[PDB]
Amino acid sequence: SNADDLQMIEMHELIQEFYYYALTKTVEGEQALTYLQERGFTDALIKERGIGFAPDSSHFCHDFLQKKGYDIELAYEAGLLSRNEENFSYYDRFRNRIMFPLKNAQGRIVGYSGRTYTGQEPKYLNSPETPIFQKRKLLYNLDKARKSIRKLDEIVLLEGFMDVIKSDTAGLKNVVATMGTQLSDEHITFIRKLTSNITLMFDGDFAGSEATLKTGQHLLQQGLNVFVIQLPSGMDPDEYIGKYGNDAFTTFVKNDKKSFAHYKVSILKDEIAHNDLSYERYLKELSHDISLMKSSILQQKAINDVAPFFNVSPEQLANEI
Ligand SMILES: Nc1nc2c(ncn2[C@@H]2O[C@H](COP(=O)(O)OP(=O)(O)OP(=O)(O)O)[C@@H](O)[C@H]2O)c(=O)[nH]1
Ligand SMILES: [Mn+2]
Ligand SMILES: [Mn+2]
Ligand SMILES: [Mn+2]
Repeated sequence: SNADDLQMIEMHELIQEFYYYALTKTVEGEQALTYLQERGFTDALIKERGIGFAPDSSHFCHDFLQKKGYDIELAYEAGLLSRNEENFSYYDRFRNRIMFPLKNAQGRIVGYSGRTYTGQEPKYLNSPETPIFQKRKLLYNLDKARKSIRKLDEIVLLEGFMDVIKSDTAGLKNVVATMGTQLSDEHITFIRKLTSNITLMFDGDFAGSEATLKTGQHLLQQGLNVFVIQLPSGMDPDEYIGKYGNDAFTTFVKNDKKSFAHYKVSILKDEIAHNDLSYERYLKELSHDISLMKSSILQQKAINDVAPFFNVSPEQLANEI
């Protein structure tokens, strides 16, 4: 019910204050605080994002919510507690982790992502699916980014919410990320209402490129204008910012922004040049990709940029389309 959903949100918003105190003030939180500071988190950014620490006792959240008068079973359904199935007893889901609030599209805290700071697995532990937290719907930072997305008529999608935090602080505000999932049909429906222009800047590795191709292809087929920023090999946005600084980052993101078709063919360049079967198949694929582009201006530019990869004229490529 809506009443239950609101109670679950309250639980999240109240415990956030306790996690924040635990991180910034308590002895147990000192190592986690140092870890964040070494990753460039200022006191101000930690406060701004409401970042906290979940102690390792296994009953910190449980006892707090109990004292405040919340139903324990509801706290379990809200994803803040786990249940011992042999015992039927409850305990903290999040233990010894740095706690990043996950806000919904209206800016209410509806879940947490808890990162290890001691090399434990999983690296990140999220809230489970709950009535208020759904990974196929939530986009990290969307409530904060919405204004600039509309103003700039573009959304930028990163892999990691940490990348979003760093990018935002660096000056790139129109950024969001999923919570470790493939961009959903629901996400795309949400995004389309804000803008038709989406730029993908995933990590600079094989998995990142593969995800760029898959996600970009689907966005294109869904009728969006797709762009790609290619980070240096082995780097994600947080890592680029750390190495080159804010100004270099916001300049970089403004420089080599390629239409999806141009990015795709550049990835496939060597296979096309050596494998005649792939040559034929990718010429047809790229022809189809270009045909899907809603922008007449960018469609014509893509034709000019893609044609040389096949050693054909822009006129010949246009004919194929
Ligand atoms: N559920 C879950 N999601 C994860 C896990 N590890 C990574 N992810 C998700 O995948 C995204 C990208 O993975 P990474 O490239 O390792 O993210 P990252 O921002 O570089 O992580 P760090 O900089 O090391 O803090 C993360 O932001 C998470 O949303 C995990 O262990 N469990
Ligand atoms: Mn990766
Ligand atoms: Mn990364
Ligand atoms: Mn990273």
